[PDB]
Amino acid sequence: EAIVNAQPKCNPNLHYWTTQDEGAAIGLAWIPYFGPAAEGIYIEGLMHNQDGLICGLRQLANETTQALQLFLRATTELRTFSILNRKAIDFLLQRWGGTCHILGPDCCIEPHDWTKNITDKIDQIIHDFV
Amino acid sequence: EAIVNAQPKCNPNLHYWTTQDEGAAIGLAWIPYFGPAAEGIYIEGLMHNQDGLICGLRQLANETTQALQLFLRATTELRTFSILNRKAIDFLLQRWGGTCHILGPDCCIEPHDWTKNITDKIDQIIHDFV
Amino acid sequence: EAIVNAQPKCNPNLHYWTTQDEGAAIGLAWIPYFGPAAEGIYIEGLMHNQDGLICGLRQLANETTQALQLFLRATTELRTFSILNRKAIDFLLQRWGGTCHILGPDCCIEPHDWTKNITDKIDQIIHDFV
Amino acid sequence: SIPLGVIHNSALQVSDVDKLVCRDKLSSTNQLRSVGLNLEGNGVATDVPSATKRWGFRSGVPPKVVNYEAGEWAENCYNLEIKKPDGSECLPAAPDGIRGFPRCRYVHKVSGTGPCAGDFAFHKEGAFFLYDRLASTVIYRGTTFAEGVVAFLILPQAKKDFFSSGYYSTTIRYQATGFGTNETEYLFEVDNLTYVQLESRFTPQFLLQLNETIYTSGKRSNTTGKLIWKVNPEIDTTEWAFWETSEELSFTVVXXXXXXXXX
Amino acid sequence: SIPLGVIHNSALQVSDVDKLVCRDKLSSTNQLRSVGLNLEGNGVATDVPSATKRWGFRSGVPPKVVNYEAGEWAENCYNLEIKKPDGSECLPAAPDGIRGFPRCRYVHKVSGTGPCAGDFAFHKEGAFFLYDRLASTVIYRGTTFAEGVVAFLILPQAKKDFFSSGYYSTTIRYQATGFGTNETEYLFEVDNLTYVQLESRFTPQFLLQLNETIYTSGKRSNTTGKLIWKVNPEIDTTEWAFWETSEELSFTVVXXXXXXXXX
Amino acid sequence: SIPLGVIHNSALQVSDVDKLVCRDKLSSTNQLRSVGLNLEGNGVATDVPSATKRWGFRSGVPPKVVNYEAGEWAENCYNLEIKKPDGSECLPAAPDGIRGFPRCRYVHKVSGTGPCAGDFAFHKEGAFFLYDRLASTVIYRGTTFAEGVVAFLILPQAKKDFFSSGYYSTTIRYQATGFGTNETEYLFEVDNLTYVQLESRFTPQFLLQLNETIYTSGKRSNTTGKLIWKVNPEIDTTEWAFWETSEELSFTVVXXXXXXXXX
Ligand SMILES: *[C@@H]1O[C@H](CO)[C@@H](O[C@@H]2O[C@H](CO)[C@@H](O[C@@H]3O[C@H](CO[C@H]4O[C@H](CO)[C@@H](O)[C@H](O)[C@@H]4O)[C@@H](O)[C@H](O[C@H]4O[C@H](CO)[C@@H](O)[C@H](O)[C@@H]4O)[C@@H]3O)[C@H](O)[C@H]2NC(C)=O)[C@H](O)[C@H]1NC(C)=O
Ligand SMILES: *[C@@H]1O[C@H](CO)[C@@H](O[C@@H]2O[C@H](CO)[C@@H](O[C@@H]3O[C@H](CO[C@H]4O[C@H](CO)[C@@H](O)[C@H](O)[C@@H]4O)[C@@H](O)[C@H](O[C@H]4O[C@H](CO)[C@@H](O)[C@H](O)[C@@H]4O)[C@@H]3O)[C@H](O)[C@H]2NC(C)=O)[C@H](O)[C@H]1NC(C)=O
Ligand SMILES: *[C@@H]1O[C@H](CO)[C@@H](O[C@@H]2O[C@H](CO)[C@@H](O[C@@H]3O[C@H](CO[C@H]4O[C@H](CO)[C@@H](O)[C@H](O)[C@@H]4O)[C@@H](O)[C@H](O[C@H]4O[C@H](CO)[C@@H](O)[C@H](O)[C@@H]4O)[C@@H]3O)[C@H](O)[C@H]2NC(C)=O)[C@H](O)[C@H]1NC(C)=O
Ligand SMILES: *[C@@H]1O[C@H](CO)[C@@H](O)[C@H](O)[C@H]1NC(C)=O
Ligand SMILES: *[C@@H]1O[C@H](CO)[C@@H](O)[C@H](O)[C@H]1NC(C)=O
Ligand SMILES: *[C@@H]1O[C@H](CO)[C@@H](O)[C@H](O)[C@H]1NC(C)=O
Ligand SMILES: *[C@@H]1O[C@H](CO)[C@@H](O)[C@H](O)[C@H]1NC(C)=O
Ligand SMILES: *[C@@H]1O[C@H](CO)[C@@H](O)[C@H](O)[C@H]1NC(C)=O
Ligand SMILES: *[C@@H]1O[C@H](CO)[C@@H](O)[C@H](O)[C@H]1NC(C)=O
Ligand SMILES: *[C@@H]1O[C@H](CO)[C@@H](O)[C@H](O)[C@H]1NC(C)=O
Ligand SMILES: *[C@@H]1O[C@H](CO)[C@@H](O)[C@H](O)[C@H]1NC(C)=O
Ligand SMILES: *[C@@H]1O[C@H](CO)[C@@H](O)[C@H](O)[C@H]1NC(C)=O
Ligand SMILES: *[C@@H]1O[C@H](CO)[C@@H](O)[C@H](O)[C@H]1NC(C)=O
Ligand SMILES: *[C@@H]1O[C@H](CO)[C@@H](O)[C@H](O)[C@H]1NC(C)=O
Ligand SMILES: *[C@@H]1O[C@H](CO)[C@@H](O)[C@H](O)[C@H]1NC(C)=O
Ligand SMILES: *[C@@H]1O[C@H](CO)[C@@H](O)[C@H](O)[C@H]1NC(C)=O
Ligand SMILES: *[C@@H]1O[C@H](CO)[C@@H](O)[C@H](O)[C@H]1NC(C)=O
Ligand SMILES: *[C@@H]1O[C@H](CO)[C@@H](O)[C@H](O)[C@H]1NC(C)=O
Repeated sequence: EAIVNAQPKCNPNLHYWTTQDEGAAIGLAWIPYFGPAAEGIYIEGLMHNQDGLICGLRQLANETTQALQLFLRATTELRTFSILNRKAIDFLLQRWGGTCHILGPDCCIEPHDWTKNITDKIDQIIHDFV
Repeated sequence: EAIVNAQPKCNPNLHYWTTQDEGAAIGLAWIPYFGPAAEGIYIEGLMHNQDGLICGLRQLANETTQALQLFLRATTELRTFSILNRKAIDFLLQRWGGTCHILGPDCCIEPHDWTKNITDKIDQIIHDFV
Repeated sequence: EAIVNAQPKCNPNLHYWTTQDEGAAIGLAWIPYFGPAAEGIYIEGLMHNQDGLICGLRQLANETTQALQLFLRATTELRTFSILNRKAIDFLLQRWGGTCHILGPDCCIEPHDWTKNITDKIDQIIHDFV
Repeated sequence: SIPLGVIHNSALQVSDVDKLVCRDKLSSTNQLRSVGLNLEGNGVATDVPSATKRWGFRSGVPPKVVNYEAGEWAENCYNLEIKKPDGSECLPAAPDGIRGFPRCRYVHKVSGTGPCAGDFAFHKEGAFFLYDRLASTVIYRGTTFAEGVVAFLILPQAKKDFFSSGYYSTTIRYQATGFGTNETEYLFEVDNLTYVQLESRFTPQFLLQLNETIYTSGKRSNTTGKLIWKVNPEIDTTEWAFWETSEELSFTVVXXXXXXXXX
Repeated sequence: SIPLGVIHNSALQVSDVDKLVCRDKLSSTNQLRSVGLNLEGNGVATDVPSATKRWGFRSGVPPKVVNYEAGEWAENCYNLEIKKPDGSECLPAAPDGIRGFPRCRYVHKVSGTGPCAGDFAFHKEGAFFLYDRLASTVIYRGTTFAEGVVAFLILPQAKKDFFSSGYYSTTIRYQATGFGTNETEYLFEVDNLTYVQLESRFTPQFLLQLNETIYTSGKRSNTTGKLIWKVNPEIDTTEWAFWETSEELSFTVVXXXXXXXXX
Repeated sequence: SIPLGVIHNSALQVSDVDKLVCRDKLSSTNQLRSVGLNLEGNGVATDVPSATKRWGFRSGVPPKVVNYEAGEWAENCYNLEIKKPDGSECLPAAPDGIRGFPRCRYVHKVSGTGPCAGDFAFHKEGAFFLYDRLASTVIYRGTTFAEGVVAFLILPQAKKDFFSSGYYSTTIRYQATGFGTNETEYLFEVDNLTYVQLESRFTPQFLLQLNETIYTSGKRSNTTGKLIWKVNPEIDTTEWAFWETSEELSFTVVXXXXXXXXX
């Protein structure tokens, strides 16, 4: 589906916060004892609405809610951390979960350069037929 | 291994309950505030013993217990939710964890249609040899 | 990177303990009620410094600490059990996350025996040209 | 390894970890299922005296919990409120997010006392206590469970008939002394002062019929003290499993009050 | 299925689960992102009277929590200390490791009473309460949150401009009666004995200016009792969203003390 | 990225995340291992006075826990029962399912007091406190730990010699004042009224020999009050690491009672 923003308004800029999951640490600052408190672990930045992605993203989050809420109703985990890992596994199973039939629409194997290896090799014996 | 039911009895029908992990929600029923309580999230159905699968499944659950209990003894997680995701990863690593050698018994790549692309192409230059 | 042990000392032998995640159980010992208490689930062994692996491993654990601590600062899980499963997923996505272009340096498909199937088949029609 | 069920040649088998079948297809984590199956379904005795002998107390073993996604409707579930003679609790409170087994025809609710010589109550045969989509190695206090075991399956993506009248549940109350021992005694509760001495041979349907007969015949206690009825062996009761299967009772009275119910 | 955002043809779309695009590349779990977006950003009314009407109490539904990795700086966050008239707590304490939303310009801190007819407080529109990288279906006591929703994305490995002046936060205190009902009443707190009767039309900037005017003009309570100022409708206040947008006030006094602030 | 150890050319190396080696084979999650290694094994001082200076109290940093599957048998582990002078606990109780480190030759059990100026006790060098297959950033009360660090490996499927006399453990008790400061003082406990003033140079083997000498020579307190022995510097004691390595003591006595043990 395409994303159609159907909200009353859209803030087209996203002033975000996140964590630096792999910071280039400065001396001993990586050691919990010396490092920042809970409030000082965040980095910030600003994204603008290039390609309408901010307005799309607001709408996407909105539309995600029903399926997410139904997923959370059905789980017995109190805190769910595994949604993105499960997406990654499903990405892989979609492509590599069965036998990969080359030239099929569901096999992501490209033999174009592999043709050029053997189509260059047509003349390896048909041209050299002395 | 084959599954041999070695129980004193077998109930050949399975009146089951489960959750609808992705329900086709009816208006606002997906919203936790408006939706059902804990007791009202279940769906039910009835499976019969076609192919002896119910009696097999009872025996399978029985035989699974030892390995499952030994797995739970060895884990430090209080609640284990990751067994099926780990199976999926192992399914993928079994097939795609190394270099896939085509025509080998451990590579699940089918080039049969890929032969028909190049075996049709024998006559692309040997038949057209004017 | 290579591992260079830069510690004041190295104990070159590793007297280890671990759990038997899949024990070949002895009668009823797998049943929690009859089995060992928490203190009796361990197996032990001794590894020596063949290939300098013990001294390397001590240094590796040391060097791992910064990135691990930065990872733990950024997570909101109280107890992290998913690092090795995430490594496995990333192993798979590195190789199979896109289209596999055969003969490329990032595609782990070996068609060497597949050449021998079709290079043996050069003479299937060029030699039999009666 | 933990076994994984797969269907080949119209038959369920354990997946062989040594072999690799390239024709097996796992195109989604939805094809993977965990299922709870009830010990009931294998023909085990479900009466309270037989059921409780399969459970026992033990210290030194930490409890463990594993989820399962789908389960079986139970005829018989259990819910235990056991104390030591000194009034302290034998069983721990249900952890956060562990609710009772969701489909029970009869909930056998047992209250009483025992020595409880161990920190947790486990299944002596290595089975699990099945709760709401969580299976535990131990019994939690006041929380309805079914005895069961868990299977794991790869479903074939074709076969859609694999986990997609109302639901009625009845509580049967019991009092117990010497719980978890050889000399355990059970009483079926008609009201707070009227009881029946429990035998292994009494089915839920017999217990409910007996209680309704006692109420309508007017054989409840009409006194401050405790009235315990007994049923001598020539009384008929419903060995068949649950899925394949009046004005004739004469009552006579022998602080306290014991009595006999004849036919 | 839970939707997954992907960029194709210079545009964000939901990923189609039926189709398989082999040109889509996921070379690492780092390309997968969960993001919290604030309801603020969709133009919803953020004043305390409007905001609190979106929340309601309900029993029988277990709470649920899901993590998210990156969020949006909020103008408006909320922090609730609500009791029943009998003094008991309406909201549960924050579970271990659930801290407040990390970037709020204004924290609207509400204390007071209501009937609280339900075990947990949920969002009536199905949104989440966003805390520090954990989104919950319910409100925790004394813990700052933003109202929001979560998206999941596959980022293209090329576009690096996707989640990589200081941070200042101001607490605005309110007292409430009849919280979570139709006849809810709010007071903005100047000090412990000086209040202003709250209207939906009052912005945070107006509230802070009004409070600073009251302090400097010297219109706080100089008495043991409670002074409640009122603002009749001809007073100007700042319908525009936050991202796109003195000596003139005359005060007059009418146990207790009510009063009017004119222009 | 978190480093991952791999064996190439008969040598352990960190896996390069930029490169892709197609000859590397990961055919199962069993080939992935997390391992806890003890700081002991790198030659750090293990005496209680040296060890405790590596730990310190800090507020504002939430604790974090990570599992590890296999560990090393420790010579030296520690178990802390520290209170403030007002009697309140300095360290939190062990969370559910966090048990002590499973293999310790000597458990150095320290009881006493300090200012404890922070909510949790962390390792000043960024190491972990290793418990039973769980590594924590913080010290839990009364729970035996080893100081250590964690590695992650891809094992080659060929090399089976990689994590597949009895086990004896001895508790050495200490009393402490000014714990976690510059002016910390330690006493080794012989019995509840007989102590020895602790030095950094005392090994576990010396402490146990000294205690056994005190008992057999009969130099324990035979009085209601406290007897503190001292060992002046000319007494020999066992700088070598643990893995590579009588009737001569004369005692003389100087409310309370101080004294000297000569040679
Ligand atoms: C998977 O499915 C199988 C098959 O159904 C189950 O097998 C059962 O395994 C348990 C063991 O855990 C068996 O229980 C034991 O039975 C012994 C024999 O019982 C018979 O003995 C008398 C006299 O011969 C017979 O007349 C009568 O038929 C009895 O049934 C008992 O000796 C055992 O009790 C003694 O030892 C136990 C120790 O566990 C003590 O606790 C007792 O106090 C007592 O001293 C015990 O009861 C059971 O019989 C097996 N069933 C069958 C049909 O073979 C598995 O349990 C099942 N797995 C799971 C996880 O559910
Ligand atoms: C994703 O984005 C969409 C679009 O922005 C949001 O859509 C909103 O959905 C909610 C429903 O959950 C709507 O709320 C309801 O609005 C109804 C209509 O309100 C208008 O009614 C009067 C009279 O006609 C108008 O003058 C005025 O414009 C009002 O706005 C109300 O009738 C509802 O209230 C009644 O029912 C609810 C039951 O939920 C009761 O609790 C109330 O007490 C009352 O009886 C209700 O307020 C909302 O209007 C929708 N907005 C838009 C712009 O369409 C989604 O909510 C959003 N998803 C998430 C998860 O955030
Ligand atoms: C991985 O392995 C490496 C190598 O073994 C370890 O490196 C150690 O890193 C720590 C820092 O965290 C070092 O500790 C610091 O040492 C400084 C120097 O100590 C020497 O100083 C005197 C005077 O010159 C010498 O005579 C003597 O040899 C001392 O050893 C000290 O100055 C530091 O103390 C001061 O700062 C700290 C701040 O952290 C304060 O807390 C103190 O109160 C004090 O003011 C500090 O002790 C250590 O020396 C390094 N060792 C080596 C061999 O180089 C890593 O720690 C290890 N990683 C992990 C996670 O275990
Ligand atoms: C593929 O290409 C190279 C030249 O790039 C050629 O020399 C080689 O023979 C080809 N491979 C095979 C297996 O023939
Ligand atoms: C494969 O088949 C098509 C016809 O279906 C043919 O036209 C094409 O040339 C073949 N591919 C290559 C690379 O030659
Ligand atoms: C590949 O090899 C076999 C002999 O091992 C040969 O008979 C067969 O024809 C070859 N495959 C194809 C598709 O031609
Ligand atoms: C309990 O069981 C029987 C009574 O049925 C009794 O004879 C036996 O001695 C008791 N068992 C033990 C271990 O004391
Ligand atoms: C029976 O006793 C219980 C408490 O033990 C009580 O809750 C219940 O109301 C009583 N019922 C009657 C009918 O007295
Ligand atoms: C006992 O019978 C009475 C009379 O109808 C009924 O109210 C009560 O529920 C019965 N008890 C049970 C356990 O069904
Ligand atoms: C009162 O109880 C007695 C037994 O103690 C019983 O026989 C009698 O039927 C009861 N009374 C009535 C009116 O039913
Ligand atoms: C609450 O809302 C209005 C007052 O604004 C009132 O007329 C109505 O009766 C009340 N609602 C209910 C359900 O009692
Ligand atoms: C206002 O009251 C609160 C307690 O309700 C108290 O903590 C605070 O110190 C008081 N402030 C003043 C200025 O009296
Ligand atoms: C109210 O104004 C006073 C006077 O400057 C100030 O100290 C106080 O912080 C103000 N209140 C708020 C909520 O900003
Ligand atoms: C004292 O309070 C009154 C209102 O009750 C107000 O008019 C007056 O300005 C205050 N006193 C001073 C000195 O400001
Ligand atoms: C503690 O350490 C030394 C005593 O060894 C002392 O001289 C110093 O002043 C103290 N440190 C601080 C920070 O007060
Ligand atoms: C020593 O004191 C502790 C309590 O501080 C006590 O548990 C222990 O029994 C005492 N031992 C002796 C021998 O007095
Ligand atoms: C101290 O020596 C006595 C005498 O044999 C012994 O009982 C005790 O365990 C010793 N203490 C330690 C810590 O080993
Ligand atoms: C009693 O204690 C004293 C030291 O106070 C010691 O010299 C003496 O040996 C002890 N008595 C005996 C009989 O050992």
